[PDB]
Amino acid sequence: AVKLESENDEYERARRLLAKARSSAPTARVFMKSVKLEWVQDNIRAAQDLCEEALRHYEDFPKLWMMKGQIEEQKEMMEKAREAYNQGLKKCPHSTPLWLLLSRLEEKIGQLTRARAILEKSRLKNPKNPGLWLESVRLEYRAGLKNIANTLMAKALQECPNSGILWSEAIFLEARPQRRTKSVDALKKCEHDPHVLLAVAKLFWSQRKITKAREWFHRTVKIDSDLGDAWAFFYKFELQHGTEEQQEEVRKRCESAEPRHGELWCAVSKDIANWQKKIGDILRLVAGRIKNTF
Amino acid sequence: QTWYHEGPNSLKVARLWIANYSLPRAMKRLEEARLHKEIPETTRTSQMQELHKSLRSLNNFCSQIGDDRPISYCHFSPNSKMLATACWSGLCKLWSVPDCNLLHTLRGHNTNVGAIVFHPKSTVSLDPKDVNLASCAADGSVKLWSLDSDEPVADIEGHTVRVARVMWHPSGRFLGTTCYDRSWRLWDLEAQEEILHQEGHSMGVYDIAFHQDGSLAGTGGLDAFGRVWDLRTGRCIMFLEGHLKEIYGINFSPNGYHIATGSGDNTCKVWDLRQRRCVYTIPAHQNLVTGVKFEPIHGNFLLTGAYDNTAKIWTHPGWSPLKTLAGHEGKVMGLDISSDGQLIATCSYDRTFKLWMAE
Amino acid sequence: DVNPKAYPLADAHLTKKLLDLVQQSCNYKQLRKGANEATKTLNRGISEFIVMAADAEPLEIILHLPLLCEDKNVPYVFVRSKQALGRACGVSRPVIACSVTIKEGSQLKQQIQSIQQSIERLLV
Amino acid sequence: SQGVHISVYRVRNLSNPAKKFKIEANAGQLYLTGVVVLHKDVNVVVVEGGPKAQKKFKRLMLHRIKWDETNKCVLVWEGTAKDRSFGEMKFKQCPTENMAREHFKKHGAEHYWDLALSESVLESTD
Amino acid sequence: PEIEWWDSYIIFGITNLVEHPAQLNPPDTPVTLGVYL
Repeated sequence: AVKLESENDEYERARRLLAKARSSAPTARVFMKSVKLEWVQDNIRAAQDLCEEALRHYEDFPKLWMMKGQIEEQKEMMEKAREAYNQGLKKCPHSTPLWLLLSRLEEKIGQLTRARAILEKSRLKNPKNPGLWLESVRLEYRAGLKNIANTLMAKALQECPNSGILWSEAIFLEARPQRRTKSVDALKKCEHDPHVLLAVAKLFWSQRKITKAREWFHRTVKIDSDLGDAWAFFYKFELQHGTEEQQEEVRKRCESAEPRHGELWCAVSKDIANWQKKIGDILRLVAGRIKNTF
Repeated sequence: QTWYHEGPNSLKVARLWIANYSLPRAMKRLEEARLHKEIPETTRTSQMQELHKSLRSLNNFCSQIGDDRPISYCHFSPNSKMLATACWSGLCKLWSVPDCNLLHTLRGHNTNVGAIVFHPKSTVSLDPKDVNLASCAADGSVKLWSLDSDEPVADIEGHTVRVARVMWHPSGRFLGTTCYDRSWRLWDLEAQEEILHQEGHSMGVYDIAFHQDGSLAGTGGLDAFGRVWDLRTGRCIMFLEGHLKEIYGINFSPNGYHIATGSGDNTCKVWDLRQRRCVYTIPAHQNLVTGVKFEPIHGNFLLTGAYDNTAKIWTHPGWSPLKTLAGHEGKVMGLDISSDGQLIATCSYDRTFKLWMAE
Repeated sequence: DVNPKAYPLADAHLTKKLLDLVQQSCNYKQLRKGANEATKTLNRGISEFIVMAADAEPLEIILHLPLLCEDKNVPYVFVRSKQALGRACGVSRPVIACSVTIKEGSQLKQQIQSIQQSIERLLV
Repeated sequence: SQGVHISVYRVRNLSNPAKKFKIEANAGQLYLTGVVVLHKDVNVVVVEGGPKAQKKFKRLMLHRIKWDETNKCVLVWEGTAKDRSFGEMKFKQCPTENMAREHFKKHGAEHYWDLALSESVLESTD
Repeated sequence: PEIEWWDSYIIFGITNLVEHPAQLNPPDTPVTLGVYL
C-alpha cells in the first residue's frame, strides 16, 4: 500500500500510509521503510528519531545499522557514523554489507592504514571466502602500490577461485597490452557472469573489435542475468559505437528489462549507483528500495 | 672433552667490566623483587586483572606494508617512538610511531636481512650520530647504523657464513652475533674486535638472548639444545635439554630467573635458572614458534608468534592463553613489545607489519 | 650444499620425499619441466609448488622464480643436484626447475598439501 | 623412531558408545597411543604416533565423524615430542577437572589439560 | 630467594677461558637417493 501511495496522487499520502503502517505494530522491515521515507526528503532529525525508535525496538538489523550510519554521515558527521558502524559490527556482525562501508569511511575519513587493518580484520573474523577481497584490493590496494595489489589479487584468487568478481578484477587490472587474453581464457574456465563475461566484452571493446565486443556484450546482457552495471556498460558502449538507433532500443529494453528489475537495481547500485540520492527520484523508488539495498 | 681457549687480555678486561656492571644490577633486581613481594597480594591481583583486561582488549590499530619482499624482523626503539623493520630485499626501514610513517631507509645489505636491533641507550641517552642500530644479513655482514645516516657507519666482518640473529648487550658496549658455523661471537664497540668466539653447539646457532643484568647469555641452536653462558667465566651453566627441533626464539624475563625458548616442535618451554629445570612446556601454536619475548619491564605476559599466521599472549606465571592475535595473511616472522608495553608489533611474510594496541 | 643464495635447500629425507612426489606427479601428468614452463605456470596460478635444482652453473637464472612465487604465494625449495631432478621428472637431460601443478579432484591432494606444509616451514 | 607426532582435540559431547568405539578401533589400527578424558563439555582426545597415522585420524575426526548427532570437534594442538606419554588407548571418565589434571600430571602433560580447559572457557564466553 | 644461583656461585671465578661444553647429538646411515629411469 505504501508503494502504491508513493506513485499515487500524493507523496504526503505515502507518508500517511507509512505512519499508519508503523501504527499497525510492524516488524523491522516496515520500520526501515519508514526510516527511508523520513530520509527521502525531510530533515535529518526525523531520520535520526526513526533510527532511535528502531534501536529501541530491535538493534539486530544490518539494514537499520547501515541506515543509521548513512544518516550520521549525511550531516558530514563522520565520527558518529564510524562509531555507529563499529557498534553495529560488534553487536550484529554480518559477512560484508557494512564492513566494506566501514573500510571506505576509514579510508576516506582518516588514514587508509586503519581502513586496511579493518579490511584484514573483516577478512579474518567471518570471511567464509567472501567477495570483500575485491574491495580490499580495488578500494584499498588499487589506490596505492601496484605490486601489492597484484599479490592481493593472486591471494584472492587462490581462495574461492570461482568468484566472478575476483576474476574480473584480476583480468582487466593485471595488464592489457599483453597477458590479458591469457587472463580472459583462464577466467573463462570458471564460466559464469558476475560481470565476468562483461569483463571479456570490455576487453574486446578495448581492442576496438566492434563485432566481437558487441556479440559478447549482447550475450552477457540479454540472457546471462538481469544486471545493472553490465546493462549500463553495454548501453554506453552502444552509444559510443556508431549505432545511434540501437542505443535507444537497448535503453528501452534495459529500462523495461524484466519489470521485476530490482535485480538490475541490485547490481547498478551495488557497483555504480546508490540509493535515495538519485535513485529516489529515478521513477518511484524512494521508500522501499533505499532500505532494501545497502 | 671441553677445550678451553686462552682469550686475549681484551677478554679479561671485558669480563672484569661485565662483572662490575652486572653485580649492581643484580642487587638492584633483587631489591626490586623484594619490594614487589612486600606489595599486598590484593593490589598485585588487581593489577594482574587490569593487565589481563587490557591484553584482551588488544586489537589491530595499524597495518602497514613494509617492502615488496617479506619482513624478517621488527624491533622497537627504547623510547617506543621508532620501529625498525628488516627485509629480505636488503633494505632496513625506520618508521614513526604510532603514525607508521616511513622515516628512514637504511641501505647497504645485499642479501636477506635477518635481524635489526636498536642500541639499548639509543634515542634515550645516545646522540643520533653514534651507533644506534645493528643489522645482519644472509651474507654474514654485521652493519652498524646511526639515525642521521642512511649509509652504514661500519661493518663487522668475520663471519663467512650467514649471521642468524644479532643482539645488543644491555650495556650496549658488547654485541652478540649468532652464526651457522655452530658458534656465537661477542664483539666490542670500543676495541672493534671479536672478544669471545664460543662454540659448543653441534649445529648452527640461531638465536641469542642476554640477561637484563648482563651476566648471562642464552643461545638457542639448531641442535634443539639451548645453552646458558656466564660471560664473566665463559662456562655454560645450564643446558635446556627437552626440545626436539631447532630453537628459533630465546628470551630472558625481566625477573631474571625464567627463560622461554620456542622450538620447531611448536612448543615454548619455560625454564628456571635457580631450580635448573624446566618449569613449563606451553603447546603454543600449530606451527613452529618464530620468536618468544617477555614484557620488557615486569614480564607479566609472554608473547609468541608462529607460522600459523598468529601470535598468542600467555599469562605469567599462569601460562594461560589470554589473546590470540590473528589477522596476518602470511606467517608472523618477527615480533616485539614496546618498552611501555602498550604496543605490540608483528611483522609477517605477507610483507606487512601490524601494530596491536589495547582499546 | 655450496651456494647459499639457494636458501630453502632441503635435507636428504625431504629430498627423497620431494623427488618421489615429482615422480608421481609426472605419472599423473601434473608436472611441468623446465624453468620456462615453471614461469608459465606461475603466471597462471595453476601450480601447487615448484622444485628447483641448486646446481645450475649460473644459479641466478632461477632466482626470479622465488621472487615470482612470493608474488603468487607458491611454495618453493632448492634441491642439491640437477640430474636427480631431471631423472625424477622422467627426463634424462638435467632439469633445473619443475612445477607441480593444480588439478581439481586429483588423487595427489594430501601428499601435495603435506609437502607444502613441510616446504613452507623450512624457509627459515 | 624419529619422534612422536601428537595432536590434542576437544569434543563437546562424547557419550555415544559407537563413536567411542570408532575412535578406539581406528587409533588401535593406526597404532596410535594416547588417551581420552571424558568430562562435561571438555572431552579431550590426545593421540600420539606417526605423522601419516595422525593425518588419517585427523581426517577421521574432522571429516568423517558427524558431531552434531552444538556438539563439535575442534582441533586444539598438533606437534612433536621425544617420547610418548601413555601406552594403549585408555578412557578415563573424570567426574571433576582436578582428577583429570592429576592424571595428566602423572605423566607430565598437564598443559594439554590447560589448553583444553582454557579453550573451553573461551568458547563458553562466546 | 636472597640471591640467584649464578650470582651465588659468582660471589670471584672470572678468568680468560672460553669452554666448548659437551657437544650433544641433536634429538649414521644416509638415505640413498633412489634414481628413477
